[PDB]
Amino acid sequence: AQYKVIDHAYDVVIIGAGGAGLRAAMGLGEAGFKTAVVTKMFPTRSHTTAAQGGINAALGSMNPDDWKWHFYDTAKGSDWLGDQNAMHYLTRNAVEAVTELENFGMPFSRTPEGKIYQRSFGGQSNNYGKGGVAKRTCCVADRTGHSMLHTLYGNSLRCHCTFFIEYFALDLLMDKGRCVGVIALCLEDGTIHRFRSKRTIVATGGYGRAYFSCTTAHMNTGDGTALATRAGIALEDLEFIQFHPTGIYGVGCLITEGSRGEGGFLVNSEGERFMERYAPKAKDLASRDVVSRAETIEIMEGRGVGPEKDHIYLQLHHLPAEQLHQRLPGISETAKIFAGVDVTKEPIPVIPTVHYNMGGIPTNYKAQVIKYTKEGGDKIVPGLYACGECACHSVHGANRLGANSLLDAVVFGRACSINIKEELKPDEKIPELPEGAGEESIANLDAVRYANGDVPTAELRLTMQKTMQKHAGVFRRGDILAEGVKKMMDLSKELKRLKTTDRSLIWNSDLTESLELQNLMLNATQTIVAAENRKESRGAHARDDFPKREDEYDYSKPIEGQTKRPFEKHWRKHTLTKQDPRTGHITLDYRPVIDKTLDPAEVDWIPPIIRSY
Amino acid sequence: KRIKTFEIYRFNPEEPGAKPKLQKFDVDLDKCGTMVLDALIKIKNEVDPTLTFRRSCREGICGSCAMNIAGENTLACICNIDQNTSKTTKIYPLPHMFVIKDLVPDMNLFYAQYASIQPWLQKKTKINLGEKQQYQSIKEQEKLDGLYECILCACCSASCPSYWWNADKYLGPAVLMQAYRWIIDSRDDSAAERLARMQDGFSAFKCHTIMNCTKTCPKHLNPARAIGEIKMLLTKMKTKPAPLPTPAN
Amino acid sequence: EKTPIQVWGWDYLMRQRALKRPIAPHLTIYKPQMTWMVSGLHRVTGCAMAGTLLIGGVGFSVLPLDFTTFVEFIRGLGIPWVILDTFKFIIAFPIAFHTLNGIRFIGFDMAKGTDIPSIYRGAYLVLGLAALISLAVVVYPRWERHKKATLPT
Amino acid sequence: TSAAVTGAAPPQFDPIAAEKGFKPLHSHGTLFKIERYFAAAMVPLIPAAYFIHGREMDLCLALALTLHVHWGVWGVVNDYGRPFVLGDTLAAAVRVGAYIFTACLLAGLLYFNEHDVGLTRAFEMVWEL
Ligand SMILES: *Cc1cc2c(cc1C)nc1c(=O)[nH]c(=O)nc-1n2C[C@H](O)[C@H](O)[C@H](O)COP(=O)(O)OP(=O)(O)OC[C@H]1O[C@@H](n2cnc3c(N)ncnc32)[C@H](O)[C@@H]1O
Ligand code: HEM
Ligand SMILES: CC(C)Oc1cccc(NC(=O)c2ccccc2C(F)(F)F)c1
Ligand SMILES: O=C(O)/C=C/C(=O)O
Ligand code: SF4
Ligand code: F3S
Ligand code: FES
Repeated sequence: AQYKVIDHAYDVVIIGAGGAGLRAAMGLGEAGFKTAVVTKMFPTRSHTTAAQGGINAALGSMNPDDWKWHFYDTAKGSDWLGDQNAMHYLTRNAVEAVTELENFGMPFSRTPEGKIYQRSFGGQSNNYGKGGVAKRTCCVADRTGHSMLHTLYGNSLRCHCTFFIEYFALDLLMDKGRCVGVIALCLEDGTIHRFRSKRTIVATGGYGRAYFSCTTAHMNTGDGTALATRAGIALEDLEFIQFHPTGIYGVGCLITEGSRGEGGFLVNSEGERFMERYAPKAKDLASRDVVSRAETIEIMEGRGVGPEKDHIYLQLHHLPAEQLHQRLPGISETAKIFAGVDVTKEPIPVIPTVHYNMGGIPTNYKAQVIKYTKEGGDKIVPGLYACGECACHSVHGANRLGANSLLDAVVFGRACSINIKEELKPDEKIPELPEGAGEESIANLDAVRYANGDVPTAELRLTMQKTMQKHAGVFRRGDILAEGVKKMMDLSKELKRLKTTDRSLIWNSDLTESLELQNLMLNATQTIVAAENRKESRGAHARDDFPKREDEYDYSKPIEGQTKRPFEKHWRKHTLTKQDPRTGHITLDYRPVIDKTLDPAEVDWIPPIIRSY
Repeated sequence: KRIKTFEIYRFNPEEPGAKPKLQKFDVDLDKCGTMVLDALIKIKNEVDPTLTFRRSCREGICGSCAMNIAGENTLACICNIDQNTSKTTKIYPLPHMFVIKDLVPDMNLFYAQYASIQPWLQKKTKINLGEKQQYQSIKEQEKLDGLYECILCACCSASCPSYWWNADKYLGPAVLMQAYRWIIDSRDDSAAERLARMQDGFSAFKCHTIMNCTKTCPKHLNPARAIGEIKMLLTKMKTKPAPLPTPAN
Repeated sequence: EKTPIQVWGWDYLMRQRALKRPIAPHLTIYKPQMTWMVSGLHRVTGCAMAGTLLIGGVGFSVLPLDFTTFVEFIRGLGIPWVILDTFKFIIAFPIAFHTLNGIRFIGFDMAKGTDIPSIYRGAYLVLGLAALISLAVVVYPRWERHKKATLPT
Repeated sequence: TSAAVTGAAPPQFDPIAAEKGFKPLHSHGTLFKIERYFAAAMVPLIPAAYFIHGREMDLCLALALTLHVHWGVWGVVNDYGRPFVLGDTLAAAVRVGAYIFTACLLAGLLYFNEHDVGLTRAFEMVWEL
């Protein structure tokens, strides 16, 4: 049939209003640009609002602390797969970033003295890895992500940036390596929109919904990363899928690490803190990629708990109801609601769940999207930025440190602002749409609308999610993945036997079902192959058949006189998947990890070591 | 085997000469989650994909899945399905909202009203943004409890006949809840001029203390309490000021 | 005069009626509750009494049929004592309830006792309390109208 | 085709661009303060009348009872009688009929305690039947 199309012309457009989305939105509005924020739900509904634990920063409102020790842990937890510059950026900016939010009016919990309250979290440690556990996470008791996100939204009105809400971003506006704007659908009345813009930010959160079980939203299908792929951008580190240790057994609701941070621990059928075995130092507060395995083992070996011997207990009843009600209000509730459990009397049934994606769209410390060749390094795609979860600066590398993400969404959002208020020529004007432009995105829609297939939008989604869980799991063997990639590639082929029912333009949910599948095929398929091709065991990634972490050297034994292994023999590299969407065919380059700081004079880089907790 | 049945409001806006109606769905409680939302999701996947509503968090915190279930306004994602299958549960959208499609209300007026109360900190002594914290003691932030938690579900507002009758001129409990939120923050300076914006007849004084607001808040919050406190400030009793930021801060 | 938002609100409703969008069901579907029903009854009683006092002063003036005569062009109609004695109760109950429940609604208007349990006790404490005063106002005179249908010595 | 219109930015409220010319600090607070004190202090009154009858009673009950009711119904009218449903010109008319109701009442009540039994007595008589 036929469609209504509308044209908008904005300086900058932001795709998504999460934490990262809003922190940008307000930076530009503030310096006076004609922003537009496109999102597919009222901003307060973004997954950021479920965030619980906190945000990391060295204010030391509890005990002296240096932003340097935080940088340490970030690089450590990253299992040296992060870019050390980004990690540098992140960590000096973190004290401002947070306080900025206390000035914007966030009701952070408070120390008696009067300053921000802070709690301890998984992975972190004082004095460059030789002190006690650091208390570096700032938090609104248990509601930290929620409280923050309202605050940003609250302030997002103070600076006039036009919100296009309940709008679905279909694709980017591509002019041979130049991003001019976005195409989008308006749920409320079926009208298609085009957004001429000088600049474009993609900030759309992870793809946690690729799996059967996840701690994420129903809305978290990583359609950002879909846009880069269909714009011909290479995606990176899609094999680094964090599993969060304390998912709630039945549903997949998260129980914040902050509960371990505050004292409560893990227990197996035997009635034993098994973390004393797997992490003699950090105990129940190691990094999550470790802890998640500790559980996945315990279970595999029949020390699991319940009537199914297949999850474990998180125990907190040994703690004062005072501290519990006050430092952990929200979890106390969700415990009671979904598990039917009182944290003062019993333990909670918990089980590692797919949580965060350290993968995403490739960028520098300046948060600008980049293509890459061996031939001439990394060519920046101008007009285009990315931040948050859909981003990959690689401040996380192979394993994300906990409560560094709200951080990296505040900071690299804020970087998106500062680094456009820096290089925008108040001279030259808004990019033009090519003739007949956008027309291919809509074309997809059309056939997806009237799609007379024979497998339903929903049955497909399910099967893929089951097959992702079985294969791209916590522990991955070689012949599993290869058999995975097998099935999976049949599925990214099943998309032409697709059945749909609601033919309507207006609030067609069956149809944003379908687009949101399409956009998760491209995720999952790239996720799984990249996983398969990696023959090492670093962070989120673990192989049954390659237990060792392959670097240039072998940093187990002193360096003196060893021979540097060639770039192709080792695996300290970012995986870069391309896929052509027509075919759905994945081919894999490999970018080098960036190992240098931003100011050698201010801080010294950290050379790879053995990963001990 | 135990079969639950559901009555669900339906409106197809694109269809010519359009009428709302109740549609009936049978659901296998053995093959289903414990929550109402669960049941909804089942029948989009397994009986009817046209059935449309708003959802995100599933953990009861986004605020999207707000609606009226067996007569009460609450969150579908944290609403236990009535086990007894002799009785038929009935689901409707937030009362007296203008409906877009099926269970999907126009939320815009609500949103605007949220905006109009200026939901951000403002200071007479303008401050360096990245620099040191603002003092607030623990006694003073506890004051903000039961206030910062509002997930903006609009449950309370859609449950207040005042607000049905005069949505337009009357702010509503969700929004005044939040207005108060800002006026009583010991780091806000606009406290006097915030009250200024609602001194009129319909902005806050059109609460008749029906109380429906508090009885209904899925988040166990207390809008009326707030409203009460506002009316006071609008007349007799006063806001406190800060204790001074202690030396060595 | 309207605050800027009230103005916005107006246009919104204009916009929304302009699209012939439906209103979501409300009194028809909302669940009977003690919060709103009391409040409701409070108007009712409120207006019942005022309606009385209107057709009162006005009726009896615009009419050549004064009170005294009315009072017994009802007494002279073999009316059984109980039936008369709930008609009194009925009249007494409005005035009883609107007054007690009235004081309650001042607390609320001052954020006193505005939490579900304290809300719910009041609503009962006062619904029952009125029903009580009300009943003693009706039945106790009726007691002394039998205690003197037989004085002992 | 992508041969279509250039539209606008969907209706939104901007709370700061609105703060421009608009302050009129006209506070119904004080009135509200007193209409609540009124009923408050009018409490000991209503039981007094069960105890003490007579002719000064009738008349101040009436007095007070008018004021409360006036205020009250004004409140009732601004609730149920409103522009969206009624259209503006008829909604004025009800806002007037409010004051007609106070007058029809008080003048009607005045009459009663002059050329009929009184209020206190009208009750007395109904209790003895
Ligand atoms: C799942 C989770 C994550 C989490 C956490 C607890 C849970 C349950 N707790 C955290 C914590 O305590 N500390 C921390 O540092 N991180 C924590 N996380 C991770 C972190 O919260 C998230 O990754 C964070 O949300 C990152 O923010 P981001 O902005 O990138 O993600 P988002 O807010 O969910 O983004 C969603 C926005 O993008 C828009 N979008 C998505 N798709 C579209 C399309 N198709 N079209 C238009 N807009 C789109 C969304 O609609 C939304 O506005
Ligand atoms: C001292 C005794 C009384 C008290 C304390 C009292 C209290 C109140 C209060 C607080 C309201 C405000 C309703 C609201 O906006 O929430 C009200 C309303 C009203 N009152 Fe009274 N009242 C008393 C006696 C009466 C009597 C005897 C009558 C009738 C003759 C009456 C008639 C009304 C009417 C018609 C309203 C309309 C507003 C509404 O119902 O919401 N009042 N009363
Ligand atoms: C069915 C329930 C939820 O709702 C019903 C619907 C119809 C009107 C009302 N009750 C009122 O409407 C009412 C009662 C007392 C004071 C103020 C009001 C007011 F202002 F108008 F909202 C109750
Ligand atoms: O433990 C949590 O709350 C999760 C934190 C995170 O995702 O960073
Ligand atoms: S006070 Fe409660 S019912 Fe009201 S908007 Fe907030 S969360 Fe919803
Ligand atoms: S229901 Fe409305 S009347 Fe006030 S008490 Fe709640 S806002
Ligand atoms: S969908 Fe988040 S509140 Fe139910």
